[PDB]
Amino acid sequence: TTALVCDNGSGLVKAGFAGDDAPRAVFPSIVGRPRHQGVMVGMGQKDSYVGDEAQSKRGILTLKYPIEHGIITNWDDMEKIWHHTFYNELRVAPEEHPTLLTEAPLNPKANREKMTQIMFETFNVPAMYVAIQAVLSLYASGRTTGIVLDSGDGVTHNVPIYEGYALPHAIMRLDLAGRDLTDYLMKILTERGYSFVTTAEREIVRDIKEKLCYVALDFENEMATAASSSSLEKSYELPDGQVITIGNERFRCPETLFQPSFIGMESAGIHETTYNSIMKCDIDIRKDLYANNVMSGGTTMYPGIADRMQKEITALAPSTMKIKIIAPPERKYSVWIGGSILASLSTFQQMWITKQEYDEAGPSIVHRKCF
Amino acid sequence: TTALVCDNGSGLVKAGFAGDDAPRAVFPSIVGRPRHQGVMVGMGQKDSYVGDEAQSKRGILTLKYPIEHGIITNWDDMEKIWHHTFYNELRVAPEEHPTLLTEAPLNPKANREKMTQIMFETFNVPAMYVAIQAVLSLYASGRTTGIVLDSGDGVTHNVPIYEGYALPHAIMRLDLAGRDLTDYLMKILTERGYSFVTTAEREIVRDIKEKLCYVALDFENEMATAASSSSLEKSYELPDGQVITIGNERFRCPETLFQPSFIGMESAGIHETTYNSIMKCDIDIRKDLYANNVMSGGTTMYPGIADRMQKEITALAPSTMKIKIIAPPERKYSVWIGGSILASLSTFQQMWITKQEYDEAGPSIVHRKCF
Amino acid sequence: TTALVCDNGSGLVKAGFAGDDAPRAVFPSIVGRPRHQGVMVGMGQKDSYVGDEAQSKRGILTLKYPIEHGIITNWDDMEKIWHHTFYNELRVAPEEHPTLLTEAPLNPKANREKMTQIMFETFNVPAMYVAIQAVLSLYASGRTTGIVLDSGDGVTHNVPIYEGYALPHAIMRLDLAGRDLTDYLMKILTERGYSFVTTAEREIVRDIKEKLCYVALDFENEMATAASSSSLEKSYELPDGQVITIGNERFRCPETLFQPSFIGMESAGIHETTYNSIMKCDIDIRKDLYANNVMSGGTTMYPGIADRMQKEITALAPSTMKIKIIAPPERKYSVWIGGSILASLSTFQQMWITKQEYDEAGPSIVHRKCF
Amino acid sequence: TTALVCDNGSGLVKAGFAGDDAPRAVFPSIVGRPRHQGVMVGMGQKDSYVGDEAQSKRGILTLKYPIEHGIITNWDDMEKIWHHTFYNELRVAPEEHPTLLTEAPLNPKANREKMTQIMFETFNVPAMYVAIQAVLSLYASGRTTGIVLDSGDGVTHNVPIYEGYALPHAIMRLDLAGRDLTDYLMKILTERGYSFVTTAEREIVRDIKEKLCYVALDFENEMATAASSSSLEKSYELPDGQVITIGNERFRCPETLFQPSFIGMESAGIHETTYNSIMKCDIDIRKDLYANNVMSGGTTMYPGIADRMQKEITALAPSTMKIKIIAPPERKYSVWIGGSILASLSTFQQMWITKQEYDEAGPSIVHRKCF
Amino acid sequence: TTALVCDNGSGLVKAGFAGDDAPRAVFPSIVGRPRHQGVMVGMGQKDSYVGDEAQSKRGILTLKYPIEHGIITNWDDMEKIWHHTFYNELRVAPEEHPTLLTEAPLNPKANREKMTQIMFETFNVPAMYVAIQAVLSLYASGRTTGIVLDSGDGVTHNVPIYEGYALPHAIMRLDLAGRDLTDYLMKILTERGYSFVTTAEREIVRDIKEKLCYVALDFENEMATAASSSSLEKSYELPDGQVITIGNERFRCPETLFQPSFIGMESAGIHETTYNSIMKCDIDIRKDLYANNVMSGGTTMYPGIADRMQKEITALAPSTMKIKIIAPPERKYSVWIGGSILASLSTFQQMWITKQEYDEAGPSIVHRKCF
Amino acid sequence: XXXXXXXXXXXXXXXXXXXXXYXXXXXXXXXXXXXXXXXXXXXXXXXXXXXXXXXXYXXXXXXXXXXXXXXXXXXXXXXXXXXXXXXXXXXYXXXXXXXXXXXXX
Amino acid sequence: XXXXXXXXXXXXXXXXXXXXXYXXXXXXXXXXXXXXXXXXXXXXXXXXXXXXXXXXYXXXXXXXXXXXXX
Ligand SMILES: [Mg+2]
Ligand SMILES: [Mg+2]
Repeated sequence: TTALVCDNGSGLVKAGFAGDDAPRAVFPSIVGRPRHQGVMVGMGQKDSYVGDEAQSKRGILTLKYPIEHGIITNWDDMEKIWHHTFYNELRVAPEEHPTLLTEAPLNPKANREKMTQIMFETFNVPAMYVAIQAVLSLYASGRTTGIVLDSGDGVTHNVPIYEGYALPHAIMRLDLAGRDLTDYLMKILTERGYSFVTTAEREIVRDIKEKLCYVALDFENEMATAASSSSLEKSYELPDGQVITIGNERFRCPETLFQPSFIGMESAGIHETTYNSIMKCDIDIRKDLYANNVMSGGTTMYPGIADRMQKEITALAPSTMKIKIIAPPERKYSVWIGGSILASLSTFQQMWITKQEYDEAGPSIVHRKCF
Repeated sequence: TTALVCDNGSGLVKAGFAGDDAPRAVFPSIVGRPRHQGVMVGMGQKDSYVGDEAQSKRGILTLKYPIEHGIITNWDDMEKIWHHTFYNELRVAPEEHPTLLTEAPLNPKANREKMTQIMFETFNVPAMYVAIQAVLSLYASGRTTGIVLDSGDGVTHNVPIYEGYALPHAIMRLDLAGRDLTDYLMKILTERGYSFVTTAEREIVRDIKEKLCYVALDFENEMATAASSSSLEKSYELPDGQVITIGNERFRCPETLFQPSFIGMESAGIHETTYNSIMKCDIDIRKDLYANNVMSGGTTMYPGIADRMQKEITALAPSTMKIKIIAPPERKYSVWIGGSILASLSTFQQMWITKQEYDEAGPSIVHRKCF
Repeated sequence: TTALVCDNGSGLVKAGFAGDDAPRAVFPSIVGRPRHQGVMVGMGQKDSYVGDEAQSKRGILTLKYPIEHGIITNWDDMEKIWHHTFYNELRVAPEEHPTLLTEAPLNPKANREKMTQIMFETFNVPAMYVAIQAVLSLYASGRTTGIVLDSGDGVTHNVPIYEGYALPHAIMRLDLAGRDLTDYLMKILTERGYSFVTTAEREIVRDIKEKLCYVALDFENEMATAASSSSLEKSYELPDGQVITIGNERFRCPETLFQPSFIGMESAGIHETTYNSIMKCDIDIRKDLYANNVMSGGTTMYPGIADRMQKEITALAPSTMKIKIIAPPERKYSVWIGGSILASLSTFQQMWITKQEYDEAGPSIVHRKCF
Repeated sequence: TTALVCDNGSGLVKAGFAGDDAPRAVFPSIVGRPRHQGVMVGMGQKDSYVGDEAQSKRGILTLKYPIEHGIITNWDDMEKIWHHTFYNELRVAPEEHPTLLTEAPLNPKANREKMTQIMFETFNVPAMYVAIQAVLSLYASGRTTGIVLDSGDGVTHNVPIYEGYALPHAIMRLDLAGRDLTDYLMKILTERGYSFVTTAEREIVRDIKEKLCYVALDFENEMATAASSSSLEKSYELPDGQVITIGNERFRCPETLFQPSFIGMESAGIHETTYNSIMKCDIDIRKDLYANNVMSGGTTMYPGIADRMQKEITALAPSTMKIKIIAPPERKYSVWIGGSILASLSTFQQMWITKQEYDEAGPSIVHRKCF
Repeated sequence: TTALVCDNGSGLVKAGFAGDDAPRAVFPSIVGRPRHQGVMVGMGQKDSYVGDEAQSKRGILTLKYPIEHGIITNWDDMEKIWHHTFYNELRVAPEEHPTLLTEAPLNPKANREKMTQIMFETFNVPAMYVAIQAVLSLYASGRTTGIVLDSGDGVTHNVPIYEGYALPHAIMRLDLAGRDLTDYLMKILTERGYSFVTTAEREIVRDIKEKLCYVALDFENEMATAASSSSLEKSYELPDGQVITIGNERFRCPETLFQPSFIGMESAGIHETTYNSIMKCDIDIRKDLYANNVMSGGTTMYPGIADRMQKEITALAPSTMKIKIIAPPERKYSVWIGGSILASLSTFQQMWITKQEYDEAGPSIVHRKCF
Repeated sequence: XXXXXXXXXXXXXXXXXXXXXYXXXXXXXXXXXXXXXXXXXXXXXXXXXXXXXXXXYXXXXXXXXXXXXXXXXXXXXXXXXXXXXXXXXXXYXXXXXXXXXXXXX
Repeated sequence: XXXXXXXXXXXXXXXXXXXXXYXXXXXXXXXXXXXXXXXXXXXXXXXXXXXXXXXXYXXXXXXXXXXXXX
């Protein structure tokens, strides 16, 4: 047989066999339900919807979003998502393969324990594993040392990994991920005041985050251009309906990552988090990590992040020592890609959990057996 | 057995078994009574008359018109109409079938409650249902999404239906239906001043609305042609008696729908109502409805409506997005046709009210059970 | 028992049982009294004379004519007439039957009230009814719709009757009846100046109206023939004495009906009255009446009326619509014939007045109970 | 110069300068022509007669009545009337003043267009205006809100006017005016059967309508008194000739207004028309109109109307709210009085039509320029 | 001099000098224009109307409502309102005082920029300020901490204010204000189907919202009483015209706030919004806000809100900790009252904008200078 | 020389021949007491009136019955209940998370 | 014997007496060419409509100005 990996890093959900270059297809992990009396009696009423099916149907559906802050909120919804993805896309039966799970690090045990409980009981499945994002990110990016930032839909990460080892004290964990940012977007956008709030309406913003955003190189100077120029301003349609046209309000959004006042918290932001978290970690290693610096997924998609990142580290580092960052093409897939590699090597045959243990000891097994 | 549908959308009244393409026959829902001493003693005096029987006899009869504004005004008259139609046309006995009822939406409960009360008690009839016009209009027109305009004798409608669901907040309801328009016609027509007011005389106008009307493409420009030309002017007989010849007074009538000053109200009219009622409904759906736009019955019969409709929506829409309208051949029957489909499918066996409930709970049953 | 009808439409008086085709015999309703000393002492002096008895005796008798303008002028004379007719012709006793009375419409109440008073008191008679001429005229002519013209000795009528009902506003009533016409004849005839005025002498004219008259097809053209020809001129005897020969003076007489200048009044005449009285009545009915047009009695006897009637209505009608008239053979009897039918049907047993009411309430009864 | 107003509300015709309290003199608008050979050769034959001149001469003259149903029927007759009134009464020359015209509302354009055409061409006259009766009625009665009933010789009106504005949808227009009523009178009166029909004879009735009529307070109860009493009965002379004495036949006449069966039409009558026409008009205004209720001219002259009016509105209104009516002394003049006020104010110098427009554009001018 | 405050929170508009306890007078901010031909020429036509003047005149006027969703829609209308209020009520000249403006928070910049532009240019006025509602609400209510709900005519608010500071991330903003609720009322009310739609007719509903409404304590239980009882049902007049009597339809209306299905949106409603918006705000503060909870203006007027509010928070809070709400007497004035305090203190002399800045820099000044 | 049969017969005749007196005596005298009834012809009038006017015809039914319009535990309100249950975020998510997250082994 | 005054006066009168012909000739003939104008009554319609509808009224300000916000 063969080995299969689900990404449930939140946002669109990624699933594919070991050794394909990229997953077969991808699903938002929206779940949605009817909102209105069903009034074509000719219609079959189906009461739950997921995936691009929902993505089409949205307007009368309303969304629940089944992962808050990387912790999966409500199990039966997950079960819908998970079940659907296997049967409908994959045409795969749960006995058929090991299945591999992708986890926010350093977050509450419950997601581990129930995830395994469900998947061994509800599905009955040869082998289970839970793996921390950064590890996969390294394997795919193929530099045994590094530090990773990958800020998905959900909770946003720094882990230095040195070659072959963890520094779990080192790690920093932040709720700044693109979802919350997007919901901040609206509180900007009503300034121009083309304005809409409902769940589907909030996802409409996601498209604008695709098209119209780019990262501030320097905030003041950009504002000066804002006074000077309209190239900062671009014209964009509703997905259907109007043309909409957006000022600094585009570029201002990502700045939240650098200055998280605008939806306000204090943790002094990505870059200062990074340099903080290094200076936590020990003295000799540091040069390598200064060399090997790696980024992936949801936030990184924005054009320009790497430049201001370099500006920030060159601010905080003693300039004397090398700095660079990696911005691979494939970042949005990266995690699952690394997972594919992780699945491939025979050593996991040594490493998987098997059903037998789940028979002979509880969910407790996981928390010893995996990281 | 078999399943039977009355249309009591006002104007002529439409009744037919499930699965015939078109109802067996049709009756105005005039009711009329004597006006003068009955002076042939040889004559049998019958004191009430309905249907084409009345339609022949009219002159000494005078009319009551038993539905104002889609709400049926006076029950015993209805009972005459209803009784007559079953026994005289249909040769049908009330036990024999379910019977299906066709309702103005969003209008006072009383018509529901008494209608059911009568039909379960006065007739005793296996199954009852009340259904909202637009639903039938979709089924017959066969596009699961849409918006409907159907302006009968009685109150005139917009409902967007999305596929499989209602948007009851969306809905707009107007007293502009062809009856009131026709009575406006006379207040025009006395300008040329061939002039007559009584009930039968008012129905005589209905024929002229059949033959001589057509819709203004553009109002100013038509007036300019009115100054230029007499093709605007056509020559028409009394149903008996004179030749009559009518100017702009023909085309001016329908304009009331677009500009309801001329019998004066404010609701800014059909087209602005439509775009209003969309922009009420939510953002994503809109394109579909812009595509799928459907019309039926009494007003739509006029030649030309669809064109000016397109002109109006192209005015109000951002032109960027598709617009079209449907103008099916069969519109005047459409409702009952859809009802026939509605009757056909076995799911209504799940869905009908049955006598048993009416035994065990009141008229209250309806208002839960149906929309 | 059996049911009996008097016609007292003036002129000769018509009486007969229900169901005979034509009345048993007929009497002028002349009344006459002596004028000269009675000088054969051998003669029995009888002081009052009626009927063909008088019609023989006339010369020394002088006439009173007991009905002016359909209202019966002088009661005791009527009583003579009435009494005589029953006992002498009919051999009938007043208890024996209901008796049916025939009335000018729309004329003063008194004739109703006294007629009934006398006939219940002076005669004592099971049942009484008073009926309007046109109704009978329809029943006999057997078309439930119509308009009637029947111009007797007395006041001359238009009533449209629609099937089963009256239009009493519609009705027109004129003093142009043949009696007054005949008295105009003399004021013509003295032009040729064979000339006589007394009552008996005036009735002598009636015969000439029988034989020598015919209706002008076109008045001018006839005058042109009058200049050309003598076929217009015919030779006729006194009832005894001379040969008399009469020019245009024959045909000119009926023209009075079409042009009532010649004994001068204004009401614009029969034909214009008819079209007037229609256009009074309402719009839809009209075609039927244009189809069904019916005439009877005293004036209609003239050859040719129907043709000029058609000429007149074709003048005034929009030619587009059908016109015809009926000219039945039996017109002079028509009224009583219809009365016979009216008497026949058992429903009058429901309908007659009975003595009991006359006991329990006054003459007032009539005016409610009958039309 | 100075400004002059003709009333051609039909019946007697009213003409007078602005600012006199009441018009100088008044003329029936009879027109009449000879009927008989003119046989005093000493007499000058004048072939047309108008005004009190005719009113004296009547007997051999016969009448045409140049306004049917407020629409002026036959122009050259009007021209006689109009010409006569100016020159003979007014001693006024057409250049000398503006002239002001008084119109039935909502009635065929032709009267406007020809009236102006004649008066600018045949007379050549500085300024023309056509004004709707109710407006004048308010100005004279001086309450800026109201509803008006003024039923002249001609077509009978309801217009609510709110202060400063028209509600043209509101308006009701009826052919029930006193002329037709009077002609109904004869069809009553022949019951007592002192009876006469010709034009002059019909106007003789007008006097009786002056003297002997009064309005039924309650119809049944009055009939009960009719059975009881003769105070209902009064004795009256022919204008010359007989004494005539009239029963319920006096009071029964006005009842036609309340129950227009007796000359039969359906529009449910004055009072029900009024409440109908209000309930047409919109919701908030109503109280004022319930307060301010105003009546004038030909019918209103009858004693007692106001009382039964109050009875009728108190029937139909929810009694809770105030009701009253106005019955000013001067009602028969009212229209022209208001016209005088209308003429007075300098704003009509802004408002009149002038000859210049009639030069530069057609009769079409009117229909824009005036109401 | 002295300092003056306009409230343009929508609905009636509130204006008064600093230090009076309550504003001098108050105006709806209706604007309305003629709808019908002006047909008393005696009337002066004024083409625009505002204020109680309009409130009287309404019936022929039709309304525009110049603030949608707290953003002022159409400037020239505002200018009418604003101009009128100063000159007609206040007898105040624009130079004379600073003027203080009252704003929906977090809503599009344009209202700020144009408001200032107009008031410095069109009026020329010593000092301008724009202040966020909640701040005033606290000052008047005098508890330096709090959370505010004030749902006017326009967009409905939650802001926690901690003593001396804003938590702008915290804030929630909803279009549920009483206007839209009222327009929902009609879509209920036609169930009983005394039914009216036009602008003036919609404001008539406002009165019913004054008199007849009260808040559901528990929805199910109230329905159970609805089955039991008629005390739920009360009898009420039209402002003029009918008595009207209203069932559960009264209390059902406010429930929309708690369940905004009935005009359907999702934001889970006032109470869940409130607890949501707290749990957004940070951890330690919370107890105070649980203690200090403050409400004002348009919706709060309803009897009973505070009770169900307590029920809802006691549902969602851990019951362990104190909860209470404030329901001051003066709520409908509250905003302007607080504004008066805000105006009073000399520190605004430090704080106002002055004309000088508006000279030396643009409208841009505002958005820095004020919140 | 006399007053005679001959003259008396003359008077008799003229009397008989004189139409004006006798007809006037009967007809003109009888014209005045002409009428008393609640005419059935007028019964038609009253009945027609009954049929005539909306204020009787509409109002008799509509004021009477449309007075009392309603009772139900609305099926539309079932929609509201279901929606609010679906969209009581604080209920579902926090109940589920409190239940699970408390257990840490 | 003739064609005369007496008959000729009859014809004259009847002409005068015939209501149908003369009234029909003037009224029915004049009824048909009744109307051509850009009615001022319709000017009211157009103007009111202009005041009537949000798509003109709201959009004229809001589309125009909320374009430039900042
Ligand atoms: Mg008048
Ligand atoms: Mg406020």
